[PDB]
Amino acid sequence: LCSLDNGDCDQFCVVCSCARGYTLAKACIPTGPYPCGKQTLE
Amino acid sequence: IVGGQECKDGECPWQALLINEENEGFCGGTILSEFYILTAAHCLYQAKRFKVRVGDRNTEQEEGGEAVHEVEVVIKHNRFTKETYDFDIAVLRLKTPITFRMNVAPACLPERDWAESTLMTQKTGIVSGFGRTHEKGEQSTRLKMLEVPYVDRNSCKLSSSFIITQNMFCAGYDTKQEDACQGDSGGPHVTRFKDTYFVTGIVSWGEGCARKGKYGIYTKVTAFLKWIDRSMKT
Ligand SMILES: O=C(CN1C[C@H](NC(=O)c2ccc(Cl)s2)[C@@H](F)C1)Nc1ccc(-n2ccccc2=O)cc1F
Ligand SMILES: [Ca+2]
Ligand SMILES: [Cl-]
Ligand SMILES: [Cl-]
Ligand code: NA
Ligand code: NA
Ligand code: NA
Repeated sequence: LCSLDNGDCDQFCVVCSCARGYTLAKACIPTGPYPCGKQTLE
Repeated sequence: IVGGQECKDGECPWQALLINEENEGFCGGTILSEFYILTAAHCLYQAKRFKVRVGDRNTEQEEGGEAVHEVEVVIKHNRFTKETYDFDIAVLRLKTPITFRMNVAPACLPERDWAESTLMTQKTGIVSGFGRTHEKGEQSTRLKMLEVPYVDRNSCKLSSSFIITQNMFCAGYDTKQEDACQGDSGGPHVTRFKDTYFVTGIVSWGEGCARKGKYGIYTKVTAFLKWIDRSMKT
């Protein structure tokens, strides 16, 4: 159940999903320098 | 934005600003992708023609990373009307793609069912924009952000002179003097879930700004995930 701890998924939920600009490692890993929804660093 | 604070470098990188024929901001938007900006349908009525500025944090200084984009296509929800302010959503397709960089990056679109149970149940979200810093005051020259609590729909309906629809949600404070304001409309409301920010709202309307016993009203992005997906594929 995603009912508890999101099924451990870092993002979408068992089966995990990630938003565009990420791949499923559970965790989600950026595929580029500016993945969605992350504050940018210099 | 009334109250809140300034966005630092990289902190609100999904903010877009719609600029009118005077090169002045009049509404916000949310970067969704290289070619798409999310905004409020009601904003489309409020300029003769407009363009999109990304990467700006100070409208009085030209800073590294600012860029201007023209709009190729406007997709306005057919059901929007000023009679109700319901369906207050539009998507802009840009002529040229945005280059992501410091201060320019998309907000994530959540998946629907997951979003309702997981995002809409969080305590707070973040709203941002270049709007007025007081109800009767001037637009901010600096990009601001504000943490706003999700507000119970029933308390919100009780407080409101107008109908709150299923395509809206309420956020902000009963009496604390912090809220979005004129000029912030169309801009992002994002909710953080485990290190990632997802777009959950579009700044839509309010009875004044930061009024006692009134809240801010946002277009409920989860109500339109399919609509947004279809618009971005058109
Ligand atoms: O017209 C105004 C003018 N306001 C807008 C400005 N406030 C804001 O834009 C916001 C405050 C908080 C948020 Cl979120 S957005 C304020 F400075 C003056 N507010 C408003 C009030 C009610 C509605 N409304 C709501 C439902 C049905 C009809 C209708 O007109 C729309 C509106 F735009
Ligand atoms: Ca600037
Ligand atoms: Cl409704
Ligand atoms: Cl008003
Ligand atoms: Na800060
Ligand atoms: Na809640
Ligand atoms: Na209030």
